[PDB]
Amino acid sequence: LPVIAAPSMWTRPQIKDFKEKIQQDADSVITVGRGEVVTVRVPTHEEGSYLFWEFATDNYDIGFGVYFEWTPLLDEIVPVYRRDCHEEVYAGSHQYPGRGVYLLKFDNSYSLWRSKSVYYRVYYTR
Amino acid sequence: SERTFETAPSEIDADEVLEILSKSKPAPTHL
Ligand SMILES: OC[C@H]1O[C@@H](O)[C@H](O)[C@@H](O)[C@@H]1O
Repeated sequence: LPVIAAPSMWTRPQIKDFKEKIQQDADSVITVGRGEVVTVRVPTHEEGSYLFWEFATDNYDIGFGVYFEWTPLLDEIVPVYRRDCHEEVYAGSHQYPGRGVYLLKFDNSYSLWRSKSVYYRVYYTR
Repeated sequence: SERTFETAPSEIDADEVLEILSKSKPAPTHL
């Protein structure tokens, strides 16, 4: 049965340069609302081998995780937990297990009063 | 409350990866 590769995750403090570079596009910023969970669907590129991602927030932490959708069959890649991505930039990677759709979960379901501003980029490698 | 939308992944070079990871340190994946 198909085996899933373990993901990798990193952090870097160059958070201001990141955001400032992101804000130069509108389609790269998300405003997760109070009690809301936003799922970003990222299809595997036909000529790609790895997924790569970056993300950060302003002022507050947020829940982050990753799933892989087959094509409704799901594989848990990165378990959902709160990350201090308001202090640093979280990057990560995962080898494509096949053709499908990655589900990047930005989970703010636990927040009663705080909305979360999310800057993010998703990629693929040849 | 829930939301969902799609985003096309951009191509990332090797030097792009190096540029990012040269500044980064490992973080927990699975806690
Ligand atoms: O203010 C402290 C906590 O309040 C919550 O509403 C926020 O979502 C958390 O990021 C924060 O750790």
